[PDB]
Amino acid sequence: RSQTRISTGSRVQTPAGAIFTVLSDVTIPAGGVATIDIKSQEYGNIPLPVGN
Amino acid sequence: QLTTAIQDAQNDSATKILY
Amino acid sequence: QLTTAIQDAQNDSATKILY
Amino acid sequence: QLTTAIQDAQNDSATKILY
Amino acid sequence: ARSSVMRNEARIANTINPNVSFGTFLDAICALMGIERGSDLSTFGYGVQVTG
Amino acid sequence: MKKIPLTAVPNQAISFNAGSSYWKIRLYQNMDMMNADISRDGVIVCHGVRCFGGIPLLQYSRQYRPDYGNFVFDRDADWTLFGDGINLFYLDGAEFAEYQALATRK
Amino acid sequence: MKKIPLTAVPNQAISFNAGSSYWKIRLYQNMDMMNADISRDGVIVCHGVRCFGGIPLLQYSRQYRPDYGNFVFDRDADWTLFGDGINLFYLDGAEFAEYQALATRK
Amino acid sequence: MKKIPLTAVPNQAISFNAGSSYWKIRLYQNMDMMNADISRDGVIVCHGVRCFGGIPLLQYSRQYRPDYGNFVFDRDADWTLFGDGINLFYLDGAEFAEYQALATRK
Amino acid sequence: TLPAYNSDIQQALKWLHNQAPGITGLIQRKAQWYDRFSRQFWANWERDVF
Amino acid sequence: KRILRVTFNMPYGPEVIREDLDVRVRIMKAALRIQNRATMEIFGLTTQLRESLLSQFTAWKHRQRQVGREDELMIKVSVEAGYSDQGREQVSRVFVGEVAIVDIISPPPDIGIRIQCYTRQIDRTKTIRNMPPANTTFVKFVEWGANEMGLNFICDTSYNDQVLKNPGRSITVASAILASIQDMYMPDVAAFVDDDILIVKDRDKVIRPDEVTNVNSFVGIPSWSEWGVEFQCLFEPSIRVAGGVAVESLMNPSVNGNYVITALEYDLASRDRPFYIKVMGSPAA
Amino acid sequence: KRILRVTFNMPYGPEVIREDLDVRVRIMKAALRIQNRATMEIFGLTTQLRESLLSQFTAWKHRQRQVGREDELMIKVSVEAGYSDQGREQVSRVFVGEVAIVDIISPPPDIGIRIQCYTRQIDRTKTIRNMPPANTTFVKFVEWGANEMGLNFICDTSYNDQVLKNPGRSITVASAILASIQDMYMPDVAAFVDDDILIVKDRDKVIRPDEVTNVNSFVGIPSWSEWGVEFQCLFEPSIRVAGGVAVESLMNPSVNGNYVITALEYDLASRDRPFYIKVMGSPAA
Amino acid sequence: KRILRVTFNMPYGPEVIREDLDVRVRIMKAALRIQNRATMEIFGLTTQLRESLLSQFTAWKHRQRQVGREDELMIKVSVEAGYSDQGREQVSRVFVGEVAIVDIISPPPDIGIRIQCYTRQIDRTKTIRNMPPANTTFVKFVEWGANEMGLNFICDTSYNDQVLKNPGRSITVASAILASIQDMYMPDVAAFVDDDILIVKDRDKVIRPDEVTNVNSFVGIPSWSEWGVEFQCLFEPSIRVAGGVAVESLMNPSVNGNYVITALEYDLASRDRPFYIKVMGSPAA
Amino acid sequence: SAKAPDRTRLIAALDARSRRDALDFEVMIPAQVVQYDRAENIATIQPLITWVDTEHNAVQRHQLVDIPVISMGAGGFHISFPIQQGDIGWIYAADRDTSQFLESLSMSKPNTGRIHKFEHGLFIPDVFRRYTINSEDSAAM
Amino acid sequence: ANYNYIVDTGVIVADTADVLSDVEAEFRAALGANINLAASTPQGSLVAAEAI
Repeated sequence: RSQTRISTGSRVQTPAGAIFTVLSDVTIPAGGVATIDIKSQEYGNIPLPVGN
Repeated sequence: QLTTAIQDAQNDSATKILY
Repeated sequence: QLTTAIQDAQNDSATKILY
Repeated sequence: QLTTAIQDAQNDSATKILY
Repeated sequence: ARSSVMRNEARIANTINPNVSFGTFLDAICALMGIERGSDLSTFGYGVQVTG
Repeated sequence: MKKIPLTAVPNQAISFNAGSSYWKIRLYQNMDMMNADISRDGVIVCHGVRCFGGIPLLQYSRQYRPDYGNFVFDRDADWTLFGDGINLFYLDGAEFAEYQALATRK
Repeated sequence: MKKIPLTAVPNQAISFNAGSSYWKIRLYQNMDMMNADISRDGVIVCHGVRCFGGIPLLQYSRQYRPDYGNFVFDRDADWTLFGDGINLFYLDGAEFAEYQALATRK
Repeated sequence: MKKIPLTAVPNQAISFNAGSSYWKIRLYQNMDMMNADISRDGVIVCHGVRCFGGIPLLQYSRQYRPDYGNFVFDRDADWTLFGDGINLFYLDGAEFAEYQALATRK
Repeated sequence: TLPAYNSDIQQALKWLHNQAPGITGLIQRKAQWYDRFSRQFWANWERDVF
Repeated sequence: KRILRVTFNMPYGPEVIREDLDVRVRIMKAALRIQNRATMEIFGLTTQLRESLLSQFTAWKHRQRQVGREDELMIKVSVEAGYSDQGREQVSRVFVGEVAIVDIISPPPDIGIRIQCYTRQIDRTKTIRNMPPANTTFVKFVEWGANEMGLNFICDTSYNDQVLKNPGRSITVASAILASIQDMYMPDVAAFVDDDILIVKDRDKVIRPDEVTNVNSFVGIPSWSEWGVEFQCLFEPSIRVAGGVAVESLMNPSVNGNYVITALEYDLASRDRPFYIKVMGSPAA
Repeated sequence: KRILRVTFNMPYGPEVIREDLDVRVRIMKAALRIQNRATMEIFGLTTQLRESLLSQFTAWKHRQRQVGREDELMIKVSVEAGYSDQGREQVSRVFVGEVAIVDIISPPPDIGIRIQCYTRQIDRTKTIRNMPPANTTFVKFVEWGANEMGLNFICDTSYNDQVLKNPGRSITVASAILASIQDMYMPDVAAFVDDDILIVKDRDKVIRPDEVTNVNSFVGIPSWSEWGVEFQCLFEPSIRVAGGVAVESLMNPSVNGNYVITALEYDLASRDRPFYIKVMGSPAA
Repeated sequence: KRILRVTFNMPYGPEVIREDLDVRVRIMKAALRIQNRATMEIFGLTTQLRESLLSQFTAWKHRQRQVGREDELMIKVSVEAGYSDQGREQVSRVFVGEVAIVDIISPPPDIGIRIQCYTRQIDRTKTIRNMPPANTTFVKFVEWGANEMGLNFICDTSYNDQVLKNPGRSITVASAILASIQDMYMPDVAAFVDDDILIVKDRDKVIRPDEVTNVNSFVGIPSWSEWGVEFQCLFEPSIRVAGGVAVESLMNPSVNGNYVITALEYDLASRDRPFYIKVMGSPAA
Repeated sequence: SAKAPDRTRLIAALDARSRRDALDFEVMIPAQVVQYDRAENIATIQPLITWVDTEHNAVQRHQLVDIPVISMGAGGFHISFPIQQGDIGWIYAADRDTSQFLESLSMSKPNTGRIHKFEHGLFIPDVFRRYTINSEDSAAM
Repeated sequence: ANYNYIVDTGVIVADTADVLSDVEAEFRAALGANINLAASTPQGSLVAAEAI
């Protein structure tokens, strides 16, 4: 509830993702929001379709 | 100089928030 | 004279040592 | 002078533990 | 300037009689007959307090 | 009973803390007499008070209770003899009441 | 009702804190009249306002509204007589409203 | 468009913070042309870039990618006319993309 | 108190205006009016107070 | 003819040191919690005068002994300065305080002492005799502090009718009372002690509006500052701390206006050039 | 032919004070939290220029009034010094900051002002608009601080990938951000603000390794210090703070080596002898 | 014929700097927790001597490296001053301590160094090897502190038989031991370190009743102070800190008596006039 | 926030320095809970004492996350209460960073150099006057 | 110009420096902004007369 997700929040996919959250995101009491993401490296990537 | 050092000492103790 | 200012930064000592 | 006293004040605040 | 002089003199000459006088001027008329100006004080006492 | 220092000049203004109050008297030579402007604690009390010997300055009761005091000239005011010969004295409430009692039976 | 301090120079700019606002008036001789550029709180309110005696500077409502005040010249503006003879006065909201009420039946 | 100022010297090295990057361009007279060594954020990007008018210094994609910008000479580079007559301009990402789109259909 | 008070209105008449009509005339008439409307007024008003 | 006197108070009486002796008094006063300072260098002391003064000035008899219940613990000294010509005097008072430090700066043949006094150096007072209020208003806490210190008070502020829960029961000695009154409400309203009068007021207000001092002659030029106008002047026995000033300058026409005083720097030398007072002033509201 | 300019930023515009007027700028910068200082003694001011500058420099309108939401609250002034010969110029930038103190040092007949400017005196900011990160890495907290202060950042350290819990939720203003970044991890990695760039780096590393400055001419002698090598030099418009230096001395042959810069003492006087810069340097890794 | 030696301790050995070189040592010792300090201005250094000394004096190898387990981390230097005539010497010891800071004061043609030595600058100790007593008396805590610091102790006080609970379990380093022994019981009994001897005694007692120093010749005048007698003297190699003095003056007849020493102001210049020591003394009981 | 006669005497700047050094010395203030979970005993906390600027405006403090909540337990015999959002209490400050100690519950170094800050500390719940006690339970736990 | 020297707390009389300055300024505003009010001139004589 009532949480402000953090700029460049780090998340890892199972193939060693290391993805930062782009937008300064604040969640909603409902329990779901959307974040933009950027890969730590400039390399070509393909993330898995499921949350990891 | 004494006066310049005193003024520098006074500077870093002035932010908006009184307390 | 910084000596007078040194002598002034000593007056803050009341009878309370509190200790 | 006063730079000597400044150097003294700095040396007071050096100890062997960072925190 | 002359109109002002006449006006001020008229005021001072009129102050000798009451009903056209004011402070520190009607004061004089009262003090002629000893009507005392009637000083400034205030005082209470002998109260009681119920407490813990 | 406190003696107020004076200076032998025609026009002057003296401000002092007497009797738990901040008095200021401006004494000036007006024609052949002397007048005084009295202000207590900034607020002006009276203007153009003609000055005489023994005769109270603040002449009206509203100007001197509760025990505010009063100012008295020993002789008729004369700035030529100020300091040496003519003194102005300040009386607190009790002393001025006693002075009133003495002077009202003469 | 506050006169603004002026200098007898042809083209100048004076900025001041009046009426809970940061005004700045630049007065310059344009051809054979005086023009004024007025800027309040940084933003520029108007450019090239002709200066006339009695006529308010901030003419349109969108500027002197609300209770911001206005500026009035006693006579037709002339930098040669600035400081001695011709003055610019600042009016707050109430004073300028009373000036408008008087000036609309003239 | 940010005009990088130049000095009428054969060899020079200019370091500046432009477009959220720490650029350093060393321009030197080589034979009958000008060459430039460009480094971004410390690491060297290219050496001996032959400088020509209108034609971007960083020529291939990975150096001006992403939105890093590019440097353009308005005329053929010549240190004798540096500062007065010939200037070097820096374009950020969107502006360099627009310039490239303009220059690829000429 | 003691050392005189002059206050003669005509004190403002220098040696220059020794044979002048104007300045002397104006000051004399002004002095006459201030006399009639201050000194005479207060004299007859004190006679009233009596 | 400058006339400067340093008047001590000792059991024998007052021993006035006149201006014939070489005296140099540097007084620095301000509208703060800090005690205003006076450094006075007096040369030409005889052996007898030295033994009569320096022996009495001491920091003992209250640390390794008792000899103390009231005043006479430390010598209280006042400074009376001014001008005198044609027989008339202008000796006003510029400092009242107790000595704290004694030294000699100049060795023989001119044995000249240098002594350091602070206003209200009786901080080793009776450890707060009367308890501070439990719940009260600011004005009444100020009145209690003034009564405890024994000084008459001038309280003129807009924060007087503000209740404080629990105003200052951590105070240990009488001096800390001023520090506490300064600590609460300290953007503007700073309390201080000038001579024997405790003044608590807003910083943009004057103690006595009717007592503005019109200033027209300065030494140097009245210049701008961060807050108001700063200027030096020859000694005028009518300028106090926190008083009203009506600067009317010539070199600088923009500094004209009415100012209140925040800091004062007296430098009075009977047998030397410096006889000036420096005034820090801020706009008066 | 030294060329020194003090460029203010005022509502009318920039009024550049050139080197023809007697100017004296003492800048002292360091790789610390503390704001780098610049004392400016400027003489030969006209009445109009004094009115246009000193009246704008004030500490009011944010204390007893409101008049503040962004910059223009206090005037920002930059310093551009260098050399000029044969028509070419060398005017670099040596200081950017807002004035804080203003006094007068020299009275008539030379009315000379002395101002005191400090870098990032806009602690009169918006009390932290964007909340600091809850749990984040050091480089990320540095990025947030730089974005809050509005400055571009250079963060080069080995401590970037270290997480912190509540990294600066007690911060009260923007200036305190640098204090917090300096407070955490302070044996080596000290962060500071050099002009418009916020630098967070280890103390033994150079910000721009390709920008080493070979130094061969010194004033005096490059001497040792308890940290590194210390030396004075004539003004070279290529020496910043935290930069790399390649001292090659003659008088002292043991001080040769590569050093990083920790402190800087600019002393620039157009109409006086001192035109030096003093460098404190430590061994560079 | 003044004879002043600065004796360092380096791996090569002791390299004594004699009085032939321009040396100037300003020492200030006192009965406090603070380390007594000595500033040293030494001119006429050759290139080889500078390389031998300044390169050894450093603040590295304990922050960015390890190179430390015991002494030799920083160079320890002693001072031996006195007089010499007819062939007999009077070289006492006036200071023992380790350097902390080195700078250069005089540029060419006279490269003059200025080092700053502090007593007991080996606070980079084994972070308290031995745990302090859990419950113990003051004398035994003092003995533990002296043993931890490695110095012999002189504990002569009336507070020795007073127990303490947790006497210094927050102590981090060896230097903080002295600060703690000073912290407890600080009306009179202030402990200090004079050279290599840790003295814990009451302020009104002489460490040595049999080592009173009869003084009859003074430079200037033996004067009063807010505590005791203050006087300067020519260098006598028999006046220590906390020692007893038996002042017998001529100019001031009432300052005669027995005093203990609280402070000391050595100023020794082989090639300059100042060769005096200034003594602060308080009445002895 | 400053006074004019500062920057004139050294002790003026010195006591201003003391005031500013003691103003940042966070020790303890009342606080409120915005988040809490009973599984991990860490609560997101909003302090209840405003900062006030020069213009006399209250700028609300920042929310503090992952603050351990006391439980008053020894030998495993702890005491718990239904800590829900909206209750009030007192938040304390640690002498050093205890973030590294929190996840380990053992002897650990301070992670950073932040000393005496409300970023790391405890939250003791306290109901103050928000309760009603029956007359029968006058002298009774 | 003349203020109100009557007021209510008795007559408030100002010094002749003040009244002379007031009459001087009034003459200056009436006759001319830069007229010489020297005591030897006719205008200065009029000013002195209106000051007595």
